[PDB]
Amino acid sequence: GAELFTGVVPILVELDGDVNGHKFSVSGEGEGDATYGKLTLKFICTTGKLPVPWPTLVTTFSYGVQCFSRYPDHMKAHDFFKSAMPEGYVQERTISFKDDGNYKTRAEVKFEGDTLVNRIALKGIDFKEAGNILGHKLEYNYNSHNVYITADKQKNGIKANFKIRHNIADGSVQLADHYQQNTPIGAGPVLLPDNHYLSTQSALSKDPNEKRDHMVLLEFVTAAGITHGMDEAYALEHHHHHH
Ligand SMILES: [Ca+2]
Ligand SMILES: [Ca+2]
Ligand SMILES: [Ca+2]
Ligand SMILES: [Ca+2]
Ligand SMILES: [Ca+2]
Ligand SMILES: [Cu+2]
Repeated sequence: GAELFTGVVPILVELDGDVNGHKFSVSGEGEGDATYGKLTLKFICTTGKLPVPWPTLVTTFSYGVQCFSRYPDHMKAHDFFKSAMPEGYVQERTISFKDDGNYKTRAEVKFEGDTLVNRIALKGIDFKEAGNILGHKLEYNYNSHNVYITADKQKNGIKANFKIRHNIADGSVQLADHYQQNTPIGAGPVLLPDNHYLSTQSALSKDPNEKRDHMVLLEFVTAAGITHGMDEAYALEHHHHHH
């Protein structure tokens, strides 16, 4: 499945959401370049004004297509996400906003022809109408995060739990605790990984010529946490080691 990702792959993202009865839809288009761990995506709220802050949806849309992560060669044996392709994987999360509501997301990530599709349903409940989310108190920016991946042998898939921190307008932070589970759609074999993490950097921007409510996302994702043999083979002073 890795061979499906050596070039630039078109991406489509479709989301329907209901957060405290505020219904919305988003369509995204992008390009994924796993050779460089690189994603470029543009999301448009097709229903009008998005009723939650754009940053709160980044992981759902993208930490949404982790098949575009760069797994270094020495780690490619641990790449569940590409191994599940083209048939795809289910990705489910609960995202719990501290002192506020939660999103539950269910997505299917798979190829449709040459295009990698992420189809999502999102349900949000227990939000405070004047809290950081429904009150639009989150800054339009995004921090770097590590996503630790573990095998879920029972389900022939993977799991992850990680904390996203969203900068708030008053200078504080809104924690969004993520629990994630992924399971393969195909009946074919998949790679079950050793423990490792995805180091993810995300930059949000806008096209000044776009009048609709939208977000541009530029993201780089690299698998890490397992040290290549090179360091000991060549005595390279940059890894953790002892004398
Ligand atoms: Ca392009
Ligand atoms: Ca092992
Ligand atoms: Ca040394
Ligand atoms: Ca070293
Ligand atoms: Ca040590
Ligand atoms: Cu670590």
